[PDB]
Amino acid sequence: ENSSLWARFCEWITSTENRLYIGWFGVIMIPCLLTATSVFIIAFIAAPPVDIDGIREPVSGSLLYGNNIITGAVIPTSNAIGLHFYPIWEAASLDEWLYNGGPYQLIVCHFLLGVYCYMGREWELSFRLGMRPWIAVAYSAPVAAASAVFLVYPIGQGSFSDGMPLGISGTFNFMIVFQAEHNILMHPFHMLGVAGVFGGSLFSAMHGSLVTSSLIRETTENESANEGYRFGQEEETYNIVAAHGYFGRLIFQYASFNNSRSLHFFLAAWPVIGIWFTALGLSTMAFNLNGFNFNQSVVDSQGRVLNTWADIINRANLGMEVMHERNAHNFPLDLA
Amino acid sequence: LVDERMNGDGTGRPFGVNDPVLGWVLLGVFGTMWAIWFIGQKDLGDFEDADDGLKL
Amino acid sequence: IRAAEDPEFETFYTKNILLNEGIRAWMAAQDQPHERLVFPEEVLPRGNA
Amino acid sequence: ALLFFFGHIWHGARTIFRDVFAGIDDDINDQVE
Amino acid sequence: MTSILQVALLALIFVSFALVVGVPVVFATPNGWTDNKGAVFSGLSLWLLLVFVVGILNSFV
Amino acid sequence: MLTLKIFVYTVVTFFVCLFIFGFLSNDPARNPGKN
Amino acid sequence: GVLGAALLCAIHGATVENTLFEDGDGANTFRAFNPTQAEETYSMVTANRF
Amino acid sequence: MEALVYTFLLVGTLGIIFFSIFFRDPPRMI
Amino acid sequence: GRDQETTGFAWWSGNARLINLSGKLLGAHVAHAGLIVFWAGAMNLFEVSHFVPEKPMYEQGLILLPHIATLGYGVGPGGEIIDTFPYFVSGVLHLISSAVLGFGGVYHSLIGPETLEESYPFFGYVWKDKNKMTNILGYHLIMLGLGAWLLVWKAMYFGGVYDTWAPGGGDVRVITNPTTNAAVIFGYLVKSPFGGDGWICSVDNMEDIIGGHIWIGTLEILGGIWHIYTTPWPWARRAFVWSGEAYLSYSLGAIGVMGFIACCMSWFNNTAYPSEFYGPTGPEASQSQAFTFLVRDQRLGANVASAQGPTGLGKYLMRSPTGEIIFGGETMRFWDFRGPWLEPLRGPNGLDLNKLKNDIQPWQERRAAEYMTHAPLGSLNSVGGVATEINAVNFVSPRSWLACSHFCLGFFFFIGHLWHAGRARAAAAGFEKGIDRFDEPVLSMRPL
Amino acid sequence: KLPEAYAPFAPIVDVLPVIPVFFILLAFVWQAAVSFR
Amino acid sequence: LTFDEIQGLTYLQVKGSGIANTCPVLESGTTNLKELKAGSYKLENFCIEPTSFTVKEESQFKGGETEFVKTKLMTRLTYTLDAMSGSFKVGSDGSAELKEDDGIDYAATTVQLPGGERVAFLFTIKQFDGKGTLDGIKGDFLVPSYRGSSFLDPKGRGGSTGYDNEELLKENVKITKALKGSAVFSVAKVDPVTGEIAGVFESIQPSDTDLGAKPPKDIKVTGLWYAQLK
Amino acid sequence: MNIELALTLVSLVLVVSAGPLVVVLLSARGGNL
Ligand SMILES: CCCCCCCCCCCCCCCCCC(=O)OC[C@H](CO[C@@H]1O[C@H](CO[C@H]2O[C@H](CO)[C@H](O)[C@H](O)[C@H]2O)[C@H](O)[C@H](O)[C@H]1O)OC(=O)CCCCCCCCCCCCCCCCC
Ligand code: CLA
Ligand code: CLA
Ligand code: CLA
Ligand SMILES: CCCCCCCCCCCCCCCC(=O)OC[C@H](CO[C@@H]1O[C@H](CS(=O)(=O)O)[C@@H](O)[C@H](O)[C@H]1O)OC(=O)CCCCCCCCCCCCCCC
Ligand SMILES: CC1=C(/C=C/C(C)=C/C=C/C(C)=C/C=C/C=C(C)/C=C/C=C(C)/C=C/C2=C(C)CCCC2(C)C)C(C)(C)CCC1
Ligand SMILES: CC1=C(/C=C/C(C)=C/C=C/C(C)=C/C=C/C=C(C)/C=C/C=C(C)/C=C/C2=C(C)CCCC2(C)C)C(C)(C)CCC1
Ligand SMILES: CC1=C(/C=C/C(C)=C/C=C/C(C)=C/C=C/C=C(C)/C=C/C=C(C)/C=C/C2=C(C)CCCC2(C)C)C(C)(C)CCC1
Ligand code: OEX
Ligand SMILES: [Cl-]
Ligand SMILES: [Fe+2]
Repeated sequence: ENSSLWARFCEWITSTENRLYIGWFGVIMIPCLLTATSVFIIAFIAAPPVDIDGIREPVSGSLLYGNNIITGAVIPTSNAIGLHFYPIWEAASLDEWLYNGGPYQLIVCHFLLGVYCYMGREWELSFRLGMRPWIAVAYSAPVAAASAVFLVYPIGQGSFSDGMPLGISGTFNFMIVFQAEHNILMHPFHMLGVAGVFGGSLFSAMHGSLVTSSLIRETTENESANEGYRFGQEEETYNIVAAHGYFGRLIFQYASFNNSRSLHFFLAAWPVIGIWFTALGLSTMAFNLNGFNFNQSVVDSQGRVLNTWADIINRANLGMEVMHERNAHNFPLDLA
Repeated sequence: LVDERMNGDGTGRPFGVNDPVLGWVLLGVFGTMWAIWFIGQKDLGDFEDADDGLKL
Repeated sequence: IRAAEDPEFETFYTKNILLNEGIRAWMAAQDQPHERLVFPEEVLPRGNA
Repeated sequence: ALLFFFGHIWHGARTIFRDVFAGIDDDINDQVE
Repeated sequence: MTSILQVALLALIFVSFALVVGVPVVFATPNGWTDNKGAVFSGLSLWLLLVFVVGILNSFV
Repeated sequence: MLTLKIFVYTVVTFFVCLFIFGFLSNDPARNPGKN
Repeated sequence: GVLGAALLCAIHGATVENTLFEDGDGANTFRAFNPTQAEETYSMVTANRF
Repeated sequence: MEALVYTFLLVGTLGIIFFSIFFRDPPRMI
Repeated sequence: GRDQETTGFAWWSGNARLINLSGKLLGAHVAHAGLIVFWAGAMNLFEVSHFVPEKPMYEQGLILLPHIATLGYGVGPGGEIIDTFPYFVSGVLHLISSAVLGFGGVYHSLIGPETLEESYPFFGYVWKDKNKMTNILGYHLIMLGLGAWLLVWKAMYFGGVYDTWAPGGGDVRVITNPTTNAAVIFGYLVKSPFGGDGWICSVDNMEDIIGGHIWIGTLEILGGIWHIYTTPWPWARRAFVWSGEAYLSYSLGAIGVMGFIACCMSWFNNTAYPSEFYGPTGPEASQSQAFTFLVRDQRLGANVASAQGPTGLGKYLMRSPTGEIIFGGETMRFWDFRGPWLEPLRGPNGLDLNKLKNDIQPWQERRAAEYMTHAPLGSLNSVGGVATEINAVNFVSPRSWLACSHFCLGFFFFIGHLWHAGRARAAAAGFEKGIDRFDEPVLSMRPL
Repeated sequence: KLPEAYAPFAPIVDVLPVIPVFFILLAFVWQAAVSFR
Repeated sequence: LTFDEIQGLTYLQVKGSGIANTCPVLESGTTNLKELKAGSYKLENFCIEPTSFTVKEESQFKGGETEFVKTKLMTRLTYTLDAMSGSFKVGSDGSAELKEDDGIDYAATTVQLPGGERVAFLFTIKQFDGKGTLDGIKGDFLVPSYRGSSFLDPKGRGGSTGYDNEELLKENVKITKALKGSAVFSVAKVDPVTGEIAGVFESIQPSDTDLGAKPPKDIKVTGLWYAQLK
Repeated sequence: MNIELALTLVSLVLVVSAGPLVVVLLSARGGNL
């Protein structure tokens, strides 16, 4: 028509008729995730071993170097680099990039930029369909959690080596070293997040049971119960008064939601608020505000010290403090 | 001088540019995308008006 | 086996086996008091400083 | 054995609730207090 | 001039505790502002009186 | 490596400018709502 | 199982809450639910296409 | 040997994820 | 007050009832502006009341006094304290002045006119009136531009501020020559934020910190007049949403980013947050360890250059990946540090061997021995060691309270951004209440 | 510490920081007084 | 740069540029060895700077003719010795010697061969004393142990610290003895007035032994060097 | 038991009492809150 080249282009990005919606976050999400995906696969398979700690003992992380799926990892950037922006072109040779912890910092910068914008297009499509916009808020609870383990925690420590590796056994070392230095289990933000998922799983097992247990009889018994629902129907597929009536007898009548719109808000609000504190937990633990510490706290008269369980957890932490980075510490404090 | 490299990580050069071809790359790509947007502004509505936004 | 014969090879897995040794050889003095065991400060594994 | 504990529940719950296995009936709103 | 200041400053807290409590009661009563209009002006100005009075003799202490 | 650094700057500032000049192009009227 | 069920508690609680049907006129959208109503309260078609 | 057996099962899972998006059973209304 | 059945807003979303009520809303901000000043006065007098002026200021759990002390009130050379009467005045000044804001917050919220539109025409505003918003914007740019000049005038005429880079321990300095070069000032803004560059935390002298405020003082007065005499252009009409909640969420996007910067600046910058007052930084306390434990070999005489470590890297001094003489150990990650107790020990090639063995002042080790002990890593009940440290001392740095609080405060405002900027975009379009159930869009689209 | 003409008022000033927390608690008290209308 | 071209720079004007990894080059001086002054002169600021690391590799190919292969450096800029100092005695006919004792006389360096695999060493010329004419200062120096004695493996073994477990080669041999290398100098240009002389060197040393777990390798080093006299 | 710790807690009673006292005095007298 009389439309420009640009208007032809903007009526394609914001077109909802596409199989996967792009939108304007997706024009910079899609080339960042396909960057970060395609480099994650290669370094998980063919990365040469990385000096993680700067002491020139390279750690293996590739499947081609005698690892399996569980011990495979993408090894973090070396301790000598620290927080210096280390792209591919600052290295002289390409193998100097790989040995120093190259593809960790390439992935994380494209990953975190990708998931900030995957949250963006969850808003953007919801504006293109007339939906209410707050699904993008609920995706910020993992985005707050993933920003902390990759970016907010290496800032407070000063190096990308202390961030979390991209591996299954790589994660498990990061959980151990963290609690040895910061005692995460004795921090009320990790206590909220633990209740965020034990409550979150309970509120899914309980809600999903009662909707299944109040289904209306529409099929036979040889046919599955999922055939009673036909897609896009108007009438309700389960009795709601019967499930409040059941759950009202179960504990007491005031302990239930009869308003199903107030119910589904509670299912959204409980884990999302819970993950927000355990995302802010290690965000504050990144700036060295560890947790509780009740060592040598219960004492009697005559100046003696009684053990508690907190002194037992001390012995676990003290056994891991003196073992992580085994050839690094030249000095009797772990300030770094 | 075993190897030749950038030597440009701790320098604090603005926008990371050190060769002036990068400034023309930063600016010449910007002006071209602006030029296509400015031409195609004819289709995006003409809000030369007192108050014509997505108001409430 | 591969980490037994070569002091150059490691992973995070072999870094986790050392940390499990740090939990066992340290807290089990007080955790299992029925075992009546005591440790010299040289028999427990450490790094340095 | 600990898996067969789940089998005892499922077939135990199938015999007692046999009449409403295919989903509950239309009107069960008698139970409102 | 210490004890001159301390009696004046105990006097301030008694007036402020009146003005913290009574002044929202003056507003949120029906027609309470048209009635006690000059009444609050006495209590407000006496607050402004003492705060300079306490303020001036700090040079003398 | 300079040949690679001049290529990333062309790539990034292409997609960054599709972003900035994309939201300016009357995005708040690209909605299914009616008035 | 734990982290997967925590994710289904957060999506289904938010997909329902953002695909609701306009049935009241106050913006407090919890007021507009007679629990004995025959029709559903959100749009399963729209939530599918999102 | 197992380093190529692992990579078969990784890209095998990514195979289904391609087929589960674009060749899915299309949901039909009403 | 009001009710729910006339506005559709419950008791908990109740402050949203006074969107269209101009006058009540004015009392709502004034009353809240009282509480910020009231917290400023009360917490200042509280911290003066528990202040021992012989111990260091950062040891006693203090955050508002080093803000006043950075300006140079009652302080002398090396970070000492002369007199604590000016710290008493500002706590008194804010606390009395809060009651003046307190009375205006009570007044307009109760008795003053709830819509000041037709009675007071200069103050009345409709949220879609764009010229009126750019006025109310442009007035406050002056009030926030003039406030930038007060720091400039106090650093150039009224005694100056605490310049921690002065020779022989920092003290109060009148900055006579502010660096106002635009290439120097704007070099910080377009600098990368990564390590060694440090976007705006790396401003290292007092010559620039007040040098920059001459720009932002001038621009916010030049920009404030610009928005008074102009309306937004038609591309800005095609770009933004023009409601009441939309203006809020624009702000919440800004001060979410403000929190993350003050999160980082109080953790890294020992120039605007001097280490004598706020305590040492994390990078400063770690680099203080290897320096003080290099004095602990000079008393024994072993060669610090030839001290090879267990990995063959250098126990005390090693080489940077850009080739500079730095410290060693696990503190190699902090080699980007600069500090006034250590910068007189550096030459061209980093720190000099010949200078470190001979040219150590006695006060430099004395300061670098407090900074080994008072490292900022602590606990939550204020124990103050590593997590494997027993209940002995009672210390955790104000840098660790400011970086943790202003991260979380500056985080939820970004969640505050994504709430309101979605809602204001939805409610301007029409479908904030939900799907229509009669003419809805998804039933009018093609499949797949 | 406080000045010496002000030192008998140290017990009152140790309450003053907690006061703004009591304003958000007042707003729930007032909404219970109107019984959440 | 020269010496006072470097010395005019501040710390901010050099940080991150790699200028501090270099030794000062000299422009003013005598090219044909005029001076021949004798006696004692303080060998000061003796810093060297290498150019090319090539290793005597026992060849992949079966032919028994060894060679030296070009390498890719894996460490970034940690290879320059600096601030070594001592005395530079000079005679009359041309006999001279140098003895250094302090400063950064060792620097660790890993490097990579084609085929993928790697090889490390610490680049040192410590306690080196060569005599002779001003073209050959050929002599010998020691190479310390690469790792320390307290170095731990990934399995908690080592000589100074560590538990144990045919495999007695991997724990009972944790050596901390020092081998010996060979270093050749050459003086190229002499300044008579300011007291600063340059030159070309060539040094050779063993690589590393994994505390006695593989036979080591030997590495050729080229490059330039520098030395003041006052 | 100090005279300082006591008068501090006397000071806290008076302020906490002053909160609902504004609510009580308008719930009885005025009726406009
Ligand atoms: C080390 C250093 C590195 C440096 C890197 C460089 C970084 C640069 C950062 C710049 C960041 C700015 C980004 C925001 C720009 C916003 C532009 C805008 O909102 O723009 C909105 C306005 C809209 O303008 C209006 O557009 C209108 C369009 O009307 C048309 O459309 C109307 C309806 O749409 C009617 O139909 C009407 O009939 C029809 O004519 C009219 O033309 C008006 O007269 C006109 O005022 O545009 C304008 O004013 C734009 C005014 C400013 C333009 C700036 C251009 C700068 C170019 C620099 C040199 C580039 C060289 C390029 C070479 C290319 C080839 C190699
Ligand atoms: C600091 C926070 C703050 C502020 C300034 C306001 C302010 C306001 N709110 Mg909001 N509100 C808040 C928090 C806040 N609210 C919170 C946290 C909630 C959730 C519980 C609500 C829920 C809410 C609802 C549901 C409603 C309001 C309404 C109002 C307005 C009128 C209230 C009224 O009629 O007074 C009458 C109240 C009283 C007479 C009680 C006494 C109040 C006095 C002022 C306390 C005095 C404090 C202090 C001691 C005074 C010192 C003295 C001073 C002179 C020195 C007012 C502008 C109403 C509205 O929409 O207005 C149109 C309304 O319906 N608010
Ligand atoms: C500049 C700040 C600001 C301003 C002026 C507003 C203004 C408004 N918001 Mg928004 N909001 C903000 C920040 C802000 N918001 C932030 C940061 C968030 C993210 C948490 C939100 C999330 C939010 C939601 C989810 C909603 C609003 C709503 C509203 C409206 C009424 C608020 C009300 O009645 O609450 C009355 C106050 C209360 C009921 C008090 C409850 C708060 C509890 C006690 C939590 C506090 C715990 C503790 C103090 C936290 C300590 C800090 C710690 C984390 C470090 C009003 C337009 C409502 C609305 O209608 O939208 C238009 C609404 O539903 N806001
Ligand atoms: C915080 C205060 C504030 C606020 C809220 C606003 C808000 C607004 N301004 Mg105002 N303005 C302000 C301060 C403020 N301004 C000041 C201080 C100045 C003086 C410089 C101006 C000058 C100004 C002009 C001249 C105009 C506005 C306009 C606008 C409107 C649209 C802005 C826009 O599209 O941004 C979106 C942001 C962008 C499109 C990109 C901006 C990024 C800039 C260019 C920063 C890059 C600078 C960089 C660091 C320098 C590189 C140096 C290097 C070469 C070494 C909006 C209502 C416009 C308007 O509507 O007219 C009334 C308009 O024409 N403002
Ligand atoms: C990154 C990639 C890495 C490698 C990938 C390896 C993948 C391995 C796993 C493959 C999983 C296949 C599961 C079953 C798929 C299915 O049921 O599709 C059903 C669809 C139905 O589509 C139907 O097509 C119909 C049109 S028509 O009738 O077919 O013309 C249409 O009516 C209908 O709506 C539509 O649904 O069948 C097809 O149309 C395409 C044929 C699919 C069968 C071939 C799959 C196997 C070959 C894969 C490639 C080689 C791999 C080597 C090993 C086999
Ligand atoms: C609207 C409203 C609201 C709010 C309110 C407010 C917020 C208010 C505020 C108010 C304020 C904000 C007030 C303030 C006040 C203050 C004052 C009143 C002060 C006083 C002071 C004094 C008295 C001092 C004293 C002293 C001195 C002189 C010095 C030292 C010593 C002493 C301490 C003694 C609410 C929420 C409830 C809701 C409803 C309505
Ligand atoms: C004082 C100081 C200083 C200075 C400072 C300054 C000077 C600053 C400035 C600053 C500035 C000057 C800034 C700016 C910024 C900007 C921005 C931040 C922008 C933003 C943008 C936006 C937000 C946009 C958006 C959009 C898009 C994207 C598209 C469409 C839509 C819209 C439009 C919305 C210094 C450093 C020296 C020192 C320190 C202190
Ligand atoms: C400055 C000053 C002053 C003033 C002060 C003030 C201004 C105060 C205020 C105060 C206040 C204003 C307070 C308030 C209070 C309140 C409260 C403390 C409450 C509480 C409550 C509770 C805790 C409970 C709650 C609840 C309810 C009721 C319902 C819902 C649920 C619950 C249970 C949660 C004076 C004059 C004294 C003098 C001195 C200085
Ligand atoms: O990097 Mn991963 O973990 Ca933060 O502490 Mn020192 O450095 Mn290392 O050790 Mn402990
Ligand atoms: Cl260390
Ligand atoms: Fe549900």
